[PDB]
Amino acid sequence: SPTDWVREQTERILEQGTTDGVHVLDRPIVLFTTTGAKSGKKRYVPLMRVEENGKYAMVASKGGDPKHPSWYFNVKANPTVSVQDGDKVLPDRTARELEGEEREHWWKLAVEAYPPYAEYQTKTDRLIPVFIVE
Amino acid sequence: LSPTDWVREQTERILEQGTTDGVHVLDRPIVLFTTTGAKSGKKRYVPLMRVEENGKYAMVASKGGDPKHPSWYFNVKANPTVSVQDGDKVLPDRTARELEGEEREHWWKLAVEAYPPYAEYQTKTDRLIPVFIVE
Repeated sequence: SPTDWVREQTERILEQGTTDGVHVLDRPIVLFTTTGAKSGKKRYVPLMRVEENGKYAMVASKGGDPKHPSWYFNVKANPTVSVQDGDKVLPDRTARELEGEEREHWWKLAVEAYPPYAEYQTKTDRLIPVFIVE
Repeated sequence: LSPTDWVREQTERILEQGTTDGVHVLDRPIVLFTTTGAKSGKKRYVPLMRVEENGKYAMVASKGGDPKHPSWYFNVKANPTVSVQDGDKVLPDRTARELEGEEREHWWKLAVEAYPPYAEYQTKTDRLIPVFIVE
């Protein structure tokens, strides 16, 4: 049926906005994939896009709540993380928690991409962890 | 039981607790919208900026300043049934509705409030960026 003709093109288009077949990503958001340290099962983590020179940053805030995000500890145990950015995939990259100068450099990039990150920081004594991937 | 594996297990346990479907970890400023393939019925997952008011949300169908529609635009019109995941809350099988005139401008204000660069996006194209309400 021509009813299905158009249904079938509608989905066809929805598919072309995926690199895996499930996740449709647009700026200003990217998708990080993290792998359960014990079972190996993939969890998916959408975060603000913070990018430089092909590397990305994972800001480990929880929307101003001072608790760590639920992925923080896992990504530390299992640093292997994949990135989706629109129609591009960087598979099996490595997360690395930043410190000192380098952390600050990427924290300025993060505040440039999502200013209210600095308002998150104002709500806790603890420095908000930032991961570089690669 | 080995301490190593006790560590590897617990952290995963914390991860899994941060989810509501087991796979998606969501924190502000982002929420997740789930859309159903019109023909096949397959689920697709769309992370978008969190724009909320009184339990209702908005999907801003921009593409990062690229004037082409985002690939979920037409499918969300073809199949309006949508679920939203916000942190530890799930609102299943709600209805996406494209906004017009008065109502659209209200939610476009809220969207620019949450993510000001949305306005920069609208500056890059002559077509009005559609905006959906999920209710």
